[PDB]
Amino acid sequence: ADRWPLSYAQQRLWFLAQMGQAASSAYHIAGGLTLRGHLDEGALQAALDRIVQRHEALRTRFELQDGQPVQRIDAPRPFALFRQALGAGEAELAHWQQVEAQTPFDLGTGPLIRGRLLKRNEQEHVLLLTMHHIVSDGWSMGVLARELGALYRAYAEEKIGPEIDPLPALPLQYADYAVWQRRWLNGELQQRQLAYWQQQMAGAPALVSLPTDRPRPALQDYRGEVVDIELDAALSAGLKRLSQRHGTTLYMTVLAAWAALVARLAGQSEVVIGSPVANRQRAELEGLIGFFVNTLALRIDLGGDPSVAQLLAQVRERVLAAQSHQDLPFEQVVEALKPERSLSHSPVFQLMLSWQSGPQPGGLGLDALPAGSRRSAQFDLSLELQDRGDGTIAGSLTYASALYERETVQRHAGYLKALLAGMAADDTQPVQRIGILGEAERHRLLVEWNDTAREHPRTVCVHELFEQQVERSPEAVALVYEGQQLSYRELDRQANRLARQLKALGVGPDERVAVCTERCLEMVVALLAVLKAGGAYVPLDPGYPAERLEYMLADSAPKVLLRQSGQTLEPGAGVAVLALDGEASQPWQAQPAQRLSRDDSGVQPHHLAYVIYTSGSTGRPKGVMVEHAGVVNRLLWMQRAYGLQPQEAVLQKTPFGFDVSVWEFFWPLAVGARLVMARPQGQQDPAYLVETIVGQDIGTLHFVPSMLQAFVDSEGVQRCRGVRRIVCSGEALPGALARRLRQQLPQVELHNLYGPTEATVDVTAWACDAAELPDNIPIGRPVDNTTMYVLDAHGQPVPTGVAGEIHIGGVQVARGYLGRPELTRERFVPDPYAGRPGARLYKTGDLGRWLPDGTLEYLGRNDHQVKIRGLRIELGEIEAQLARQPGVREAVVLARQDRPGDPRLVAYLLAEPAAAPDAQVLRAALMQVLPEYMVPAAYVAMPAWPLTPNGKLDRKAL
Ligand SMILES: [Cl-]
Ligand SMILES: [Cl-]
Ligand SMILES: [Cl-]
Ligand SMILES: [Cl-]
Ligand SMILES: [Cl-]
Ligand SMILES: [Cl-]
Repeated sequence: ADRWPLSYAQQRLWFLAQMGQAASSAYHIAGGLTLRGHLDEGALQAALDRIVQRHEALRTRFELQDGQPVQRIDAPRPFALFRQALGAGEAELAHWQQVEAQTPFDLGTGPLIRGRLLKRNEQEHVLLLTMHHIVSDGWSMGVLARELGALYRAYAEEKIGPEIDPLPALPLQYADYAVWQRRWLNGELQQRQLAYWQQQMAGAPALVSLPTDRPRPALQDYRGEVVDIELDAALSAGLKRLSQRHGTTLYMTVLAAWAALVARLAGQSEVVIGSPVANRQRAELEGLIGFFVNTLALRIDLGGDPSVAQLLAQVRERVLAAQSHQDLPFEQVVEALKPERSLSHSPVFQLMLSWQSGPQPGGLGLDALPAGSRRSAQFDLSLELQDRGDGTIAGSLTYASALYERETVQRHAGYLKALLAGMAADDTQPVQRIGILGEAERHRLLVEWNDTAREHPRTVCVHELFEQQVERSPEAVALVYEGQQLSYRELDRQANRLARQLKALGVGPDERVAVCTERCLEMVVALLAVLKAGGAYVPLDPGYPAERLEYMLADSAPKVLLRQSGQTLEPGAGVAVLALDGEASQPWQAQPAQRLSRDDSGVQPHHLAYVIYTSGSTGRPKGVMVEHAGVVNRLLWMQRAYGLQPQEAVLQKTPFGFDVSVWEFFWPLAVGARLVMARPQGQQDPAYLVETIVGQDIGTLHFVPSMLQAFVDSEGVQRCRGVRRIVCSGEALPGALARRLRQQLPQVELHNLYGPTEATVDVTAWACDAAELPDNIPIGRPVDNTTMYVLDAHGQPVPTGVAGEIHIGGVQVARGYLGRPELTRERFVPDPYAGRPGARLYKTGDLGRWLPDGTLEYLGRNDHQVKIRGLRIELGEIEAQLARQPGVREAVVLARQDRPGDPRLVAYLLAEPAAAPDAQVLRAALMQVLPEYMVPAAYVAMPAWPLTPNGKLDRKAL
C-alpha cells in the first residue's frame, strides 16, 4: 500500500474537483491520430498495454488519507480501448472528439486515460486518446504519440513479442518528481524565486487596455472563437535569420513583436504576455507522462522607444530570466503579487503566447489530427504558433467573443504580420515606427474620411461676405440691440465711416486694432470697420481685470484702440485712442459713408482677420493670429451645412473674446439674417434668456455644455418653441444632457462642434440625429477643406480605435502665435499628408480616436490623463453612472493626486430638491456597476457648479 504525495499542480486540480469546478474541457488533454493503412489490432493493443505498464501515472488513483489527498498507484492492466464504427464526414468525426473532451473522469477509481478506435474503412481508422490533466499535459500527448508509434512499429512490423518492452526504461516516475517538489517548496529555493517574481512584476500593469469592440463584462465570458494565421516562406525565413543573428528563438522574436504591437494599440508602455513552459529542465523528465507544465508572466517594456535589436535583446534576457525561475508555481506568483484577482479578467496577464515543435518527421501512416473548432477563451487573446516542416510558421489566434469581433482580430493578425516583416527587414529602426496598417485601412483613415474638398471662393475676405450681402438685402434688418435697429445698408455706412478714420491712421494689412467694449451696436460696427480698413480686430472684454487688458493691449502692439465711452482702459504711447460711441466719436461719424476701394485697403485673404488671445491656463495668454481665408471657409461651411434663412435671427450671447462669437457675428451677416445683440452679461436677469428668445424669435443659439444644462433647467425652457438649431462647443457634451434637450424642445436640431482657437473656430461637427444617443457624444467628421489625423509619438496614423494625438490640417490652421515663433514652430508642424507646398499641421494636444463609423471621439487632453493600475480611466463613465443614481442631478469626478502615486477619486454632486444623497448608498450601488478602482473615495454635495467667464465648468474651483 504505497501512497505518494501530490504535486502542487495536482493538489490544485483535486481541490477544484472537490468543489465541482474542474468540470471544464480545459482540464482534459485530448488528442487524435488518423491511421491510413491496414491495422494490426493485436499490436496496437500491445502498444497501449505497454504504455500504461511503463508510466505509473496512467495507473494512478486519488483518495484521502488523514484528511489530505494521496497518490495511489495500481498494478498494470489492459487498456480500455472502445471499438466502434465511423461514417465519413467532417461533422461525424467532430462529434466523437467533442464527447472525448466533454466526458468527465473518475478521480477516485479511474481510469484516467481512455481512447476510441473509430473504424472508417478496412484500411483507415481514427484513434482518439484522452487523459485527465492531473496526470498529463500538452508535452505528454507528444510523448504518448511518439511512444505509441514506436511500440506499434516494433510489435507489428518487427514482430517483437508483447512480453518484453522494446523502449528504454524510465529513469524515474512522476511520484518521484512530486516528492522532490514537496521538499523543494519548503526550502530556500522557493523563497528565492518568489522573491524574484515580486521584484520583477512590481509595478506592472495589472490589466491590459486593448481597445475592444464591446466593454468587458463583470463576469468573464469564457466563450471564444478562432482566427487562423500563417506566415509565408519569405517571412518565416526572414524571421529565422533575424532570430539567428540576435541569439533569440522564434518564440522570443514573436514575443517581442506582439508585445510591441499591443503597446501601440493599448496605449501602454509595458505589456505582460503569459506563456506556458514545460517544467522539464532535468533531462530525465523529458520522457515522462505527467502534470509538469507551468505558466510564466513575461513583462516587456517599450517606454524607451527601442530599436528592433534593442527590443530583441530585452526579450532575450527577460525570457531566460523567467525560464531560470520556472520551478515556482504560477498560482503562488499571483498570490505573492499585489493586484487583486478579478472576476472580469485573468490575473497578471490577459494575453498568452505559446509555441510548440512541428510534426514528427513507414507501413502504417500515423498522421496527426487537428484540434476541434471550439476553443475555450481562457484569456482575451491567445496566440499559439508552431514551426511546420514545409518551411512556414502557422498557428491560431483565439479571441474572446465577448470582447472582439472577428473583423477586429483579422486586423490584429495583419498588424502582427506586417510588424514582423519590418523587424526582419531592418533591425536598426525603432520598432514602434514600423508600418502596420494595411493599404485599405491606411487609405480609409487618411483619404476617405478626409474627403472634405469644396470649391469655395478663395479670393474673398470676411468683410466682403458682408459687403456682398448688403447689395442683395439692403433694407433688411441686420442688428438689434435693445429695441434699436440697423439695416444692412445703415450698418455698412457706419462701418465705412469708421473704416476711413482707421485708414486715416496707420491701420492696414496685418495691423492690429484693439476693440474694448461691451455688447452694443458699436461692437459690430467696430469689427466690420477694422476688417474693411484692412486690419485684424483684437477683442478686449472689459469684464476681465485691467491687468489682463493692459497685457493683451501691449502684446498685440496695435495702431488704434477703439474704446467705448465709460471705459478707463488707456494704452501706451505711439498708438492712438479713438472713441467708439459718445460725443468723442464725432470725428469718425462725420466721415463720408462711401465704401473704401479694394485697392486702397490692399487687404488679402492671406492677411490677418483677428487676433484672439487664449485664457492663459498654462502660462501667459498667447495671441492666436487667424487669417481671412480661414474664417471665410469656416463661415461658408456653416451656411452650407445648416442653411440660415434671411428671416431668422441669431443671438450674440457668447463673449466676443471667445472665438465662438466669430460665427455668431459674421454667419448671419454673410447670409441675410438678423443679429440680436444680447444685453451685457452683468445686466441680465435669470429669466432674461428665456424671454429674449421668444421676444425676438431667435432661430440659432449657441451653448457650452455646462451653460446648456442651466438653460434646460431654467424656468420656462419649453416656451422656446421657435428655436431651430442649438450648437455646442468648448466642453464635452454628455449624452444625458442631449437626451434631456430632446424631450424639452423636440423641434430643435442639436449639433456638436469641436475646434481649438488655433484652428480658426471649429473643424469637426456631429449632428445629434440618431434615435439612440451614446453617453460619449462624438465630435464628428471634419468640415470643408480641413483634414484630421490621429497620430502616435512618431507622427504616424494609429489604427482605428487606437488613441493618439489629434492633428488638424487644412485652410483653417492659424498663422501661429503672435510674437512667439518658437512655440509656433513646435505646434504648427509641416503637413506631409497634404501634398501641397508649405501646408502646415496643428498639434492640438487633445487625445482622440477614430470610430469604426468614420467619426472622431474626444478623449481629453494629454496632461489631464488619469491612470489607475497603469490603466487609463475615462472619468466621464463614472460621472454618468453617478447621475443615474436616485437623489443625484449632476456629477463631476476629479483625480486628486495626493502623495501616493495612485490618485484619490473625489466625486462632486448636485443634489435633487428631494433630499441630499448618502455616501454609503452611492458607494454600494456603484460598487456593483463599476470596478473597485473606479468607485470614488469621497462624495461631496454642492448647490451649483462654479463657472469660467466663457461659461465652462471651472474644475480648478472644485
Ligand atoms: Cl523593478
Ligand atoms: Cl511564474
Ligand atoms: Cl481593412
Ligand atoms: Cl475652445
Ligand atoms: Cl458635468
Ligand atoms: Cl483630497
